[PDB]
Amino acid sequence: RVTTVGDLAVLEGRSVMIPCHYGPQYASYVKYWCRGSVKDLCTSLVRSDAPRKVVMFDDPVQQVFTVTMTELQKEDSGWYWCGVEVGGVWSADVTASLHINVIQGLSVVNSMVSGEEGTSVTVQCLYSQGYRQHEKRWCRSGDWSSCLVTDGEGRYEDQAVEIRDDLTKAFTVTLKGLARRDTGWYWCAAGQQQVAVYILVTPPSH
Repeated sequence: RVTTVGDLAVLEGRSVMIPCHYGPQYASYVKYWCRGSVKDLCTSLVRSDAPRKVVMFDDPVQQVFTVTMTELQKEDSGWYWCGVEVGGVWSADVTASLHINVIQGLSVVNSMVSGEEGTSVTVQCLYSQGYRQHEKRWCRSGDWSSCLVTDGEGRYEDQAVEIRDDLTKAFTVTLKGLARRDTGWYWCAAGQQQVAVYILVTPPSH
């Protein structure tokens, strides 16, 4: 038995850390990480016996080997396999697949953010590598003229809203003091890509 996580979606430029868990029989065998939709036609990318891009760490005591793939590119999308190198065992017992979809655009940590009127909330907008140099914007849905846009230093600030772009992976939008009219749909956006975020402002408490 070899098992791993379910299919993944990751923004271009980010890394993944994949556990390949295996049964206690397989502690002593070489572990490998394979790419291809068809196990019998796959290409080995890294092995646990390599002499001393992708990193492998087999931990027999925890009965898992961990595969790290860094700086993923869109062309890295596809099927991958955890494998144990052992002869004379059913291939299904010593391999496990998963699909990695490397995406270009934006995503959001939490697409529903709520807070009491008069308090502050933060939205964390994530973006893939191709948007590092784009101005970032926060817009109210339905209102083109409402966008608040970062400057050349990745910054926007007025009385109500601050945007801080870390210039590599994410920009945060801080709504500094919610009013109940702020409830509704918004966009994190860069270039022609966007991700929807809902803000729910709840009543002030006694």
